[PDB]
Amino acid sequence: FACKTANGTAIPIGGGSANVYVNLAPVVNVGQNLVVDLSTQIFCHNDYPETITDYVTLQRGSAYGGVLSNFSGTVKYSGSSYPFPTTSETPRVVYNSRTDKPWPVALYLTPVSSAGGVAIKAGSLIAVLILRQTNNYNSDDFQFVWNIYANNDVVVPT
Ligand SMILES: CCCCCCCO[C@H]1CO[C@H](CO)[C@@H](O)[C@H](O)[C@@H]1O
Repeated sequence: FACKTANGTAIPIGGGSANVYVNLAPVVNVGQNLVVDLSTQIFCHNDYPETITDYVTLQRGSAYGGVLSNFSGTVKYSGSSYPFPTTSETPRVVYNSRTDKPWPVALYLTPVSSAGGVAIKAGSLIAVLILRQTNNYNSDDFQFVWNIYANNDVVVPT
């Protein structure tokens, strides 16, 4: 089991960490969602589906910088929604193919009422997402850590 990003940055068998740079809607009004769809940027696969089934959770998701201070968050994992920053490990998604499958994570971030002006700074860390991989074969329990950075400023109109 291993993962890679849309630009080819990979985390190999056994886990590790990688940076993911995301383009963000540049203007987001109070009452609207900023959507960060990581399923278009993080992809994973099973290296031995003949014999092994892999299990993958979002173990936790943390918010940083402007996202922590200026937004109210929800994470959708494989079709179900949870608080973000997270309060529990998600259900498992099965990975059972050698063909890449997106990691089905999307953040929905809506401005808090105090938000205004440059709410996320270009280049800043906005989230850390921990993908936890186990299987039905051995005792493997690996973390794939995704550090999410903003490619651009996000302005909340005042
Ligand atoms: C012939 C026996 C092979 C032994 C395979 C033991 C280690 O397996 C690697 C290869 O990927 C499998 C399937 O994706 C993962 O479940 C593991 O966590 C780990 O990434």
